[PDB]
Amino acid sequence: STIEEQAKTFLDKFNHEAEDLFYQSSLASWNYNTNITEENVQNMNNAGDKWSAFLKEQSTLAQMYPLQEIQNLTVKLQLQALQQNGSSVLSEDKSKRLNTILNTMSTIYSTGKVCNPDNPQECLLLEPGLNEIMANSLDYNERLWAWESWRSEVGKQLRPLYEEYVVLKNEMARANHYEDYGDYWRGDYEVNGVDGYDYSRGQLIEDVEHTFEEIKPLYEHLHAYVRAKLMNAYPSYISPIGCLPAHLLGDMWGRFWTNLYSLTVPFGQKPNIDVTDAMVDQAWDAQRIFKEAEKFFVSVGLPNMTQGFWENSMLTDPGNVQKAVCHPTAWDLGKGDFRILMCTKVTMDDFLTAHHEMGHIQYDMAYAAQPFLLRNGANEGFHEAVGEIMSLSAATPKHLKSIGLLSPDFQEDNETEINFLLKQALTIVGTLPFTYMLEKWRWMVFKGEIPKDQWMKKWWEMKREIVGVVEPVPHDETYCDPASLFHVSNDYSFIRYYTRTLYQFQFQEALCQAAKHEGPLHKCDISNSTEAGQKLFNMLRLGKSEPWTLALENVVGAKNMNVRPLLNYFEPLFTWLKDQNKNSFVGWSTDWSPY
Amino acid sequence: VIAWNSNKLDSKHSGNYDYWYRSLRKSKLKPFERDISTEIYQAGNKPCKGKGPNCYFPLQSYGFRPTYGVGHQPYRVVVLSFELLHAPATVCGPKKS
Repeated sequence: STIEEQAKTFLDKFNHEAEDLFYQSSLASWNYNTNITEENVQNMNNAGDKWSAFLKEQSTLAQMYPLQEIQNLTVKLQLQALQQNGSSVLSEDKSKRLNTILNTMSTIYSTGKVCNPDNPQECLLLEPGLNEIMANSLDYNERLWAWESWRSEVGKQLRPLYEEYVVLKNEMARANHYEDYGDYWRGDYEVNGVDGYDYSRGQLIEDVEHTFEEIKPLYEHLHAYVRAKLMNAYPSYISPIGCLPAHLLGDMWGRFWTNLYSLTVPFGQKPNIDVTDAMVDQAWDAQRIFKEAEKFFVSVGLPNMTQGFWENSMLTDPGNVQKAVCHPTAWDLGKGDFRILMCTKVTMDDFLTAHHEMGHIQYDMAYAAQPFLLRNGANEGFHEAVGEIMSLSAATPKHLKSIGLLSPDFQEDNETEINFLLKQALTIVGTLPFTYMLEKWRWMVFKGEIPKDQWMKKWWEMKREIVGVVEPVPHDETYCDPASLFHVSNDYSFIRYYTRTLYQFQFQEALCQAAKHEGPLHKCDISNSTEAGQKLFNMLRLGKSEPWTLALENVVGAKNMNVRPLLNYFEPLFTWLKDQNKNSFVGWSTDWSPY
Repeated sequence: VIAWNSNKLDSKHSGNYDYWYRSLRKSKLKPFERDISTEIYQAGNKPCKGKGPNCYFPLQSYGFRPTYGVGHQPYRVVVLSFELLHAPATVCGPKKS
């Protein structure tokens, strides 16, 4: 018996109990999310502890199989995934300290509150008040005050713990045969041992920088247009050549620019295409929406939903009888138990969210043939890319007219197309340079290039150089601004959004070549097209058994990532932006507010 | 071969561990052969003396649950084997009168 047979036997013996414990943990999490009770919390905690102990034991016992004597890629990848001990390789004291720091940062981020200066007892919380002020308010004082309060809450009282957290993560990465935590996160992008499909961590950075440099003109024109539009709404505040303030970006951190659509719409004289009123008049419900989505997914050649899905998914808010959380997320309990938890209502946003969740469930069912150690997409961005392209295909006017929501005599003009493209640019493209800058700053912090006392200075310098956001209030080195981010304070990646955006654009460029379509790219619809459905299913069923480069080339025909699909998609908007900025200043000056 | 779904018969809450299956053995089984051996499968050259490296239990439990998918529900399978040995045919089908 060779080493390969022993490794296969170990994997076959381990995957059964792995799937069993994963299903147990998923059922515990579902019972916790559907009914918040002490018993459910205790059961979920016990299941998580058992799962962590099982993972630690399996990672400790899996060290007996060498990686140099494995000729099969499917077994080698699973062995490499099992050998990674994760956070369980550190000592007890260091692990307890890291967990305490994580819990402290989570409690600080969750308990973020903004109080009035006149009344210290009168305070508010993030979601209902701060988002409403930053999104649906036109007052310069209230928004700036709320932003300054939120920036002062998370800050100097968190950096002494954040630095120790970074040090512990670097030690953990060095313990797992990595140079730093950045290389540990980029380990999923590295591919070795494949003829003509190798990939390095530096190649990813080079490709991201090249895509950013190619998008730079479009983002510059978009920023110039947003500045010219906001200059009239806020006189004597928006600089004509300087950067834009952070509190007027329509977001607490400047991530999304969708909230500025109410003030930057070019053709607001006519309402945008919305099927909410149609569903209200027709008295539809979540069941009809899910049935239409199922018919749409079946019409392209994908298998229909299982019976347990319709018999176990909570597609309707139960009310006060159950303490359910209205947070739409994909649930994959395993062994054919696919569920969806979402409080779907009669709205277009909920329609797109339900389509995204059904696309995620279809992907999970697609890569379900692979073992438990490979039950995942080719990368951390394939799921969101598939969901977004499915939502875009469903949001097409032809599909809306076919499903009976729009009248057959409905027409579309260029103004609606320009408005839709501007909305999509503010929603997706608005967060790309910020994502790039945040990821580069975090990578440089992990590399140790900025050791002690140049974090905030270089952070704001790169921010004004890339995104172009001027400081509305003088800061210093103690105010750790990146620590207030959701993904940074909770140890989550941020470049995954850029990767899924690239994958979405590449899939939109690729799949629309086979399906019959005439006109622009945003009107592409893959409904009733079995060819594109089969071409997509040939890649969705691959899972993690093959590198992401081969799976991407099997769809777009390219061995590397590309950004030209985004330019071809936004060319109708880019031309209008050039025509509007022809008589306006282009660019932004980094010299403003000499504090 | 006769098989039918038994989801409402063989399923049990918190997993029905009453059913097991053999996934590891030294060699393939001959047709019409039965073996209920519970010896630990030796996957290496080292002598097997207990649970540990290169020594895994060959029997695994299903754990049927009612919330599983259609592919994981318990299915009772009955295979009818007919013998045509040199002997009087004592078994026959029904005859209508």
